[PDB]
Amino acid sequence: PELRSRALTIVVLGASGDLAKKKTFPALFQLYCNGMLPRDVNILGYARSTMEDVEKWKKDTLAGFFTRLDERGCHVGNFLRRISYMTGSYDRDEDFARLNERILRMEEAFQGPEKGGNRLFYLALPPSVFVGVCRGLSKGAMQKPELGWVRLIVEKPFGRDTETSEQLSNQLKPLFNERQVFRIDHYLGKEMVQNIIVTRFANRVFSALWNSNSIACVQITFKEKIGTAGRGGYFDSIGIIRDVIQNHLTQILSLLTMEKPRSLSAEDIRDEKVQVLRQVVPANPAECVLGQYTASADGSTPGYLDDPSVPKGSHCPTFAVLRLHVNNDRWHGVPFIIRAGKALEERLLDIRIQFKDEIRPFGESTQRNELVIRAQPSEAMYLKLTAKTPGLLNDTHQTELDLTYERRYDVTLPDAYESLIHEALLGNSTNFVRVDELDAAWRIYTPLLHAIDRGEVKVLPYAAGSCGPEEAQEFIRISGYKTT
Amino acid sequence: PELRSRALTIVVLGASGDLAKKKTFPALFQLYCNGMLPRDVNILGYARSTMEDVEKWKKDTLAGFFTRLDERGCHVGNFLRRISYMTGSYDRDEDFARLNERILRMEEAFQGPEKGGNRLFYLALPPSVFVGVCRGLSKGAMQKPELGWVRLIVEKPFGRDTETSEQLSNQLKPLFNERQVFRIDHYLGKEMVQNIIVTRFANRVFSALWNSNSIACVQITFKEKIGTAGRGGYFDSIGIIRDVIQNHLTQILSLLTMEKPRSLSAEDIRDEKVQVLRQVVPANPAECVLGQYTASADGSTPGYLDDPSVPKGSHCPTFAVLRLHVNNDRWHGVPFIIRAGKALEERLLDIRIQFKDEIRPFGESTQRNELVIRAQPSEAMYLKLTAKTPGLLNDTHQTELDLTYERRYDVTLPDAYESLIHEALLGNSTNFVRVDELDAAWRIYTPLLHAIDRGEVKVLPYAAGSCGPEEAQEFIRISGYKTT
Amino acid sequence: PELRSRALTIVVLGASGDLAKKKTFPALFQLYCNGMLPRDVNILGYARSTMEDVEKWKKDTLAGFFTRLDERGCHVGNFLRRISYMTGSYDRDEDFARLNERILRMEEAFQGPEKGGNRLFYLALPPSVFVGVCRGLSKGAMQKPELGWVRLIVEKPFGRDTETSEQLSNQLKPLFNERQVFRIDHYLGKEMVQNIIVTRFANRVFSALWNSNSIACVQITFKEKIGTAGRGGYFDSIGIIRDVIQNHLTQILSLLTMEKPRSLSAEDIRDEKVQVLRQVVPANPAECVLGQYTASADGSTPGYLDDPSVPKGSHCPTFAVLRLHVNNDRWHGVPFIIRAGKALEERLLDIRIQFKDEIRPFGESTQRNELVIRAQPSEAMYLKLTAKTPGLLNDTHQTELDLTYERRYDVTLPDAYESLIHEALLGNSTNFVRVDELDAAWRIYTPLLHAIDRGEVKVLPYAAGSCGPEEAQEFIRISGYKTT
Amino acid sequence: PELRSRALTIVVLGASGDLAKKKTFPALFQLYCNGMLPRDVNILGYARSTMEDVEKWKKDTLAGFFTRLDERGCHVGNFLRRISYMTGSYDRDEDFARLNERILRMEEAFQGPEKGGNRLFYLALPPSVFVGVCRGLSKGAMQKPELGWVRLIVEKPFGRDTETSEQLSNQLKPLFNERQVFRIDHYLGKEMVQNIIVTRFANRVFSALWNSNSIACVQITFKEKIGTAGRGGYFDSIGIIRDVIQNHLTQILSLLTMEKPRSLSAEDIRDEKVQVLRQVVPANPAECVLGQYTASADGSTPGYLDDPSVPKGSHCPTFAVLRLHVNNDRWHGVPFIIRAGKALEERLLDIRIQFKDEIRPFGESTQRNELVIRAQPSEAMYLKLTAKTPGLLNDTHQTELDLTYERRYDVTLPDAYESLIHEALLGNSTNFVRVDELDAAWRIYTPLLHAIDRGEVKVLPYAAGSCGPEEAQEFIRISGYKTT
Ligand SMILES: NC(=O)C1=CN([C@@H]2O[C@H](COP(=O)(O)OP(=O)(O)OC[C@H]3O[C@@H](n4cnc5c(N)ncnc54)[C@H](OP(=O)(O)O)[C@@H]3O)[C@@H](O)[C@H]2O)C=CC1
Ligand SMILES: NC(=O)C1=CN([C@@H]2O[C@H](COP(=O)(O)OP(=O)(O)OC[C@H]3O[C@@H](n4cnc5c(N)ncnc54)[C@H](OP(=O)(O)O)[C@@H]3O)[C@@H](O)[C@H]2O)C=CC1
Ligand SMILES: O=P(O)(O)OC[C@H]1O[C@@H](O)[C@H](O)[C@@H](O)[C@@H]1O
Repeated sequence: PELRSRALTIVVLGASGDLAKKKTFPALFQLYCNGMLPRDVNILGYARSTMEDVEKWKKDTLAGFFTRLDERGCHVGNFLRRISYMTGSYDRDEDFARLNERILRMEEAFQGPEKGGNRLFYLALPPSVFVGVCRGLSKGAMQKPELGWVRLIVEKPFGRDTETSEQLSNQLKPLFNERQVFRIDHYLGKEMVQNIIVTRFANRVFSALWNSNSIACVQITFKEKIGTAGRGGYFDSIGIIRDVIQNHLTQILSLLTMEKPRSLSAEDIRDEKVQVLRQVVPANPAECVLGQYTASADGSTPGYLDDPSVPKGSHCPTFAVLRLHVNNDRWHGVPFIIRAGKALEERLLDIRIQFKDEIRPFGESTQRNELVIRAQPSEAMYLKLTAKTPGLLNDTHQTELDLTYERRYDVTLPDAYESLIHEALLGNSTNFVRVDELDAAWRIYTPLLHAIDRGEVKVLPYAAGSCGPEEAQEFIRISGYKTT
Repeated sequence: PELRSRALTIVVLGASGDLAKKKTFPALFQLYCNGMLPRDVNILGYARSTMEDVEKWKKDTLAGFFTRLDERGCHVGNFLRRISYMTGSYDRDEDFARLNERILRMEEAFQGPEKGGNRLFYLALPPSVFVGVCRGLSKGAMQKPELGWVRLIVEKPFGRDTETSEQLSNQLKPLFNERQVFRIDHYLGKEMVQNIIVTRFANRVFSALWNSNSIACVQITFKEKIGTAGRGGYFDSIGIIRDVIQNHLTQILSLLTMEKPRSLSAEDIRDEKVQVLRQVVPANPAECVLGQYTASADGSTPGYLDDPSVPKGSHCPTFAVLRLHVNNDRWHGVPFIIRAGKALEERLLDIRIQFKDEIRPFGESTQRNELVIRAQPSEAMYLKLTAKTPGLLNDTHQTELDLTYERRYDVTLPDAYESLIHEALLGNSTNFVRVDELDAAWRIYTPLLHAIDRGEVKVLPYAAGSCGPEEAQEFIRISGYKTT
Repeated sequence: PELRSRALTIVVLGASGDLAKKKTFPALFQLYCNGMLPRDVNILGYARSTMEDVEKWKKDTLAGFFTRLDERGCHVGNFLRRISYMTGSYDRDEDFARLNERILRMEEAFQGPEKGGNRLFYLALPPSVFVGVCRGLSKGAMQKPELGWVRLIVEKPFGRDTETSEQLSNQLKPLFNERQVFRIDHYLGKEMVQNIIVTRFANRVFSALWNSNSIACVQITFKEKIGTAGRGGYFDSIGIIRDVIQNHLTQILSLLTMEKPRSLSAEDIRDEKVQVLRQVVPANPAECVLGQYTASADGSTPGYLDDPSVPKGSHCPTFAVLRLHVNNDRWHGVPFIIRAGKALEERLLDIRIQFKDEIRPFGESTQRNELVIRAQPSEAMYLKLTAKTPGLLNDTHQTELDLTYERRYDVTLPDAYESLIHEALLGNSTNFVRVDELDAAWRIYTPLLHAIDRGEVKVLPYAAGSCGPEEAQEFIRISGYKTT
Repeated sequence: PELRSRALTIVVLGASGDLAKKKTFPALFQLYCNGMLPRDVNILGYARSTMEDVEKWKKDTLAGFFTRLDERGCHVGNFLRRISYMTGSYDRDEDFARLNERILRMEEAFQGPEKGGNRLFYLALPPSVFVGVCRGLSKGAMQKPELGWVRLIVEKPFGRDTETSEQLSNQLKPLFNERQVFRIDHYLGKEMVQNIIVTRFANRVFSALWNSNSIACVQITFKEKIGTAGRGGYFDSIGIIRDVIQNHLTQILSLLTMEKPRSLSAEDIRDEKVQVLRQVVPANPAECVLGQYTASADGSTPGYLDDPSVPKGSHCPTFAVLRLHVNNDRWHGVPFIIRAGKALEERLLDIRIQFKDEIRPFGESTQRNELVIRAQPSEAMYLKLTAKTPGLLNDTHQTELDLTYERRYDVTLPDAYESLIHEALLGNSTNFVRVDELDAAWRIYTPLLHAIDRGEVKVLPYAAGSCGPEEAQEFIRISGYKTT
């Protein structure tokens, strides 16, 4: 587009970090290979670490995390030629002046028709340095609006409750416009999450069914086999609710429950997401079951409390089932089950829309229909229903109408961060967390979170690799999800 | 269960015929192999032809049409041991007395506890001899009710209009109870047709959608590659409407449109089928397109009028598209497109429930959802809907949630006549055409049929192997089915 | 019609009784005056009492209960000329032979073209003599079918539970066809009860709303100021459930809950009433509140237990609130509140269809819509809804769209028995309790009734003239009816 | 509440005019009497006319148009004491400086706690002087924001098509904020129009019915007995579409069709009105019938073309029926009939929501339900439905559930301008035409209007006092409104 006619500089701050090498640079590599970045793009790493050999770091460390190298015919050296590194602090104005000048040098070397350059700052940094970096960038590394735009990609956590998150947003207010800020929730870059809006509002079949008349229960599920060992106890102060429920699953919740937007423009969609989240009744201790994993039966995985970085009397939940209510006319009386756990029997992210029983004329010879959207693994959408048992026997059984992407489509689906970085470069804010959207999410869970920190909510043990605490399943059953 | 405790005699009248060897005996073979008939069942062929060698006829002719011989270790000789043949006329009382005595011999040889025997008479005969055979059987070959039941399986045609069919039913009235008569419409034995009732009324998902609020158009389609050559001009006096639309597709129509029945008992289901058929507005010349096939482009297939058994100025349609209206609150304003043709590009039987457009917010970037039930070939049910194009491109495309039986299920689906004969033996009348059900069907088409015979409806040519006359597609389009 | 061309004899058995003079003869008088009976009709009273002066009894006693004498110009003497009286027993065949002969004499005196005569037997008798009278009539007072019809009007009670009622029906089976029996439930002759079917199924507005998607709760209410004093303790063995709930309010229940009938013919309507009643979950002790009235506060009305004809430890309920569930897809989750009491603050029969809350955007500034059908007093139908407060204040209030019959229509509505007798003469069984309809009703309440007789259900006191026991209101509230 | 704590000055520009004396001052009088204005309010008339005696003008002319004088004991002299008059031009800055100073004098004389004063400018002036007056006020008669607000009440016409109206809005843009501008459409002050939003969204009964599943046709009707004589030909350049359809009836249209708003705040409501108007398909010549009134049959009223101020070959329509389509999922396929005419048989403003037929089981013995909202005369809301004919006859008839305000409520409903002026003083913009709302309305009708001016749409004659041209009724019938 017009992205090609003007210089483009992508600055990865914290380029020496975990996210940078595992997600950011690999996503940028894929975007380069698909012709989604300009050939003459400049990617500038920025961090406090001194690089003795930049070429070696790029070839050995960075390139080690690139995927799909062999299948498609894209040269790695050409992409690495676009990457520079630079050393500097995250607080001193002298270093942000140096950063600006390095960008200027790259912008002047741009050979295209138009002058100046567009600047994308990716903040792959810890929350402790966030505000200082935003102040330095705002003060001394902004392009003037006439010569190009500035966009900020920022990562979670965004505070740890309503109050802390609001303070953080207020510090950003005078530094950047909300247009310029792109808050990542990387689940919004996943294929099947991106398809929710199309599934709901492009299809009469689902439009007509998507309310309390037909829907009995909605379940949103997150499972991982991995534990929280080797983090350095970073998880202990966060917990499973702050880590995935407050952001990833609430984002999914909002997409599943919002009204039809006025258009497909970014703000019309985000307006509806905020609108519905403000109608969610805040979670409370009585309508949740918490869990903290213990050592596995086979002995391989040690317990949460055996991690040397966690205090011995920690309430930190690694597992949680919540029952939420959305108080409006579309959703009244429909229980929303949100569950998320680490150290479980499988890796899973799925959405289950369980419809009401058709009581007659089949009674107990049928069961509830269910729309299942599985985002990972093996992404698929399928509709569970009752049919006649094939053949001469005249009986019933449950079956599916299936769409499994790896069988139907001959394409490799990109990592979430490829979609999102691309959309940030296009200037589309649809799949990024707006300031008021973030506030609405924290208000749902903050009362519960504060209760948990005071030690008022019981946390149940479960062996790593198990399905979680037994009373989680009983809680789900009485909540209205008929498991079958 | 009680079928085993009393003798069972299945008499195939017209056993020397086309239907007998191709459908009847092969179906009985499959039922024997699946343990669905008693091991000591007696199958008695009856016709005017003299059999010089019964064993050879059975081994060479009959066994030639048996399928799945290698798949199971079911012995063919054991089944053929149960078959006898007998010569006799279709009108003389002396021969029906002989038939009775032959049955009596078989019944006496039954070794089980109870006395007498149940008798199933399969009338695989032309319509010319039908009433005479019914009179002979009624008069001189009935079991007394105390010693067993008598059931009559009878084949179409059942008259050629409302009047002729009513006369025929009135002749049967004093001979047999309606409970004893099992009128075949063999499409009701096909897997996907049997599944219609379960699909509609066991599933909230389809229950909620099954009315004029969500449905824009319903299309029922019958196609065959075969022509009507070599029949001896039997088709000329019948036509495509009488041959498949009045029976097969109207049966499907009734299942797709009926209200939810009071229970799953046979008469509760048949009541609903009759109820809805009486609400169908009779077809008329203005809302139909007729066709008669001509010679194929490649030259292999000759035209309908080249068959030496058809008169030269025949109006007989080999192709027809009808638009019907069902006048009730569920279906008001929903056009029903019934189409059926021979000498077309493919063999097909499918049902398409085309839903309304979701107008916003996708507009022309989505299209109508469609539930497709394909009964043959390669039986399947799938739901066409719009989804995001997989990958980085953020676009839409039409896809499916699919259930293809040959991929999902590892079972060979039976021929229609296996299911039906089995259900006749069980005494379940659900999938058999009731006397009033038949009358309701004739009333829909009779006014049109009489108009066609008077030469008042234009019949358009189309080359064999083509898709039919061009104005059939235009008629379908303006009728409200959006083809895409 | 053809009612005029053949003799008509209406025999009122138990003509000396309470029902006869208060309801039967007065209804017949009104029918005569409106030209609904033939001028030459014969009305024959039959009972054991000897009449010293028949003319005086007619002029003084019977005519005393006739209404609307002055407003319309109908002569009383002309009607009384059509009435005869006759003495006889209810068991002796000699007396039913005499009855037959008296009818024959009246039939021969008919001067019209056709011979014979139609006979309507009204059994205004106690249950103790019922079967004996039916046997005598069947044996010795039937018209032959060729010379006219015979119809039996019979009154409740029809047994006192499922078993007793079934025995009674089995005794009637060989005596009369179900076509000939017309079981009275006189609430089906009331204007607003007759209008239920039209209200529901002639109007799209109510058709679309009449299910669990829009309806939150349905309440059916019966109140009387009168007590049960002076009955001679007849009520004590019956109770409020048997007296009005099992029949009157269950009839109303069936009309409010049935599916749309296949046509407006009598059996199509009655089929639907039976169908839905068989889907009602039987009442149980936990979901009811019983009451028995005590002396009024002002002292005028004595308590139920002060009636000298009731035993001192009677459990007999004069008040009852029931919560019923109809288990089907139209009604799942919708509580049905049936309440009925004597010795209450007012006389009332009304039906309240309370719809769900529209939650947004008015919240607590609106309240549940409610359709109210009031059958008595001052029969009316009105729809309670929220509107803007009239004038400059921009607020909300609850108001009504009203149809009060005495204001809108300038007509006097007939007593229930005028409609019903007229419909019995026309041969329309729509508003008469069918044998299977009756059985379905008893099955709903019998388990509860037997529990009450064993003394297992608590009966609460309430002062006559009060609104009933306090915990009845609390039971109603938690059941889901929001009173406002 | 805070309106009392600061000075209030209401300036009526064009106070010598028709609107001022007939609507503006009388409305202000009513607001004074109901305690809705502060007792120490200042009302300042402003116009070019010189007033020889201000007290006489107030007492004789102005007070002549006040109503409800006797009904309350509200003193007229007290209100007139609050009115001043002042002479000045509409273009000279010297006069707007004088105006400012006169306001300042009144503000200083305010005795309450706070300083400054709020200023409401009512522009009761012709469109020719509009922009000049807005410029003068903006330049030299604004209160500074710290000392009070400024609000502008402005009257139609707002241009004569999309282009002219857009230019006008662009001239206002730099002079006033959209928050300060209150564009009058006085139909939004009428009781029954104000109640539309409450009727639709506070009631489950109407919420559930308000879409194409239940609604067959919506008709909005405007009729007047008065003609356009004596106006000086002012109407000729405007026509009925610009005069009432583009504004009054389109406002009603938007309220009847909008989605449920996110809240009851002004901008949430106005957003929905704009949203739906942008989905209305523009009117076109084929889907309209135009009329121009001729002399009445009785001779009293002369024709439109006999008015000496109209050119002889005028196409100006005094009557118009339009069929509009709203292209979204709520309204697809539902025809909207807008009709408006002068010189007709009656004065009427009503809204008719005609529902679909309930086809079974009553067929032609029922008819379409209809919700009727009548704003004038004799304001009422009623629901037309089918019921059993009262009494012994068992037939059907159409009746109503009625709410007639003059019978139900003992209150005199205010003129439209009382509500609106009051809401402007409160700062509630809900019932005022927003800039984008206005643009959306012009886009609906502009293509049609330009066609009419070019002389491409036929204009039919009709006698004054008649019901309009005959082919208007035929157009309505084929459009889908069943008149009965
Ligand atoms: N073939 C098929 O797949 C279908 C068949 N049907 C129906 O099933 C029935 C049987 O069909 P099909 O088997 O094709 O019929 P056929 O023409 O093969 O006749 C069946 C048998 O009946 C006897 N028969 C034939 N013509 C006469 C006659 N004029 N008078 C007396 N007997 C005669 C013959 O036996 P014999 O001379 O030895 O007595 C013959 O073997 C028919 O009613 C047909 O309409 C319906 C749909 C499809
Ligand atoms: N009358 C009604 O009910 C309705 C009115 N309206 C709108 O309200 C506004 C006022 O209407 P209305 O009161 O009938 O208007 P008028 O024609 O009565 O004019 C209003 C006042 O403005 C001044 N004026 C009139 N003509 C001119 C001119 N050519 N140049 C400068 N000043 C002039 C006069 O005062 P002076 O000469 O003393 O300065 C006059 O008293 C208009 O915009 C109209 O479209 C809309 C719908 C209905
Ligand atoms: O679709 P199927 O089961 O092969 O049956 C098709 C045949 O069905 C028969 O009933 C018709 O008479 C034939 O004309 C038709 O070809």
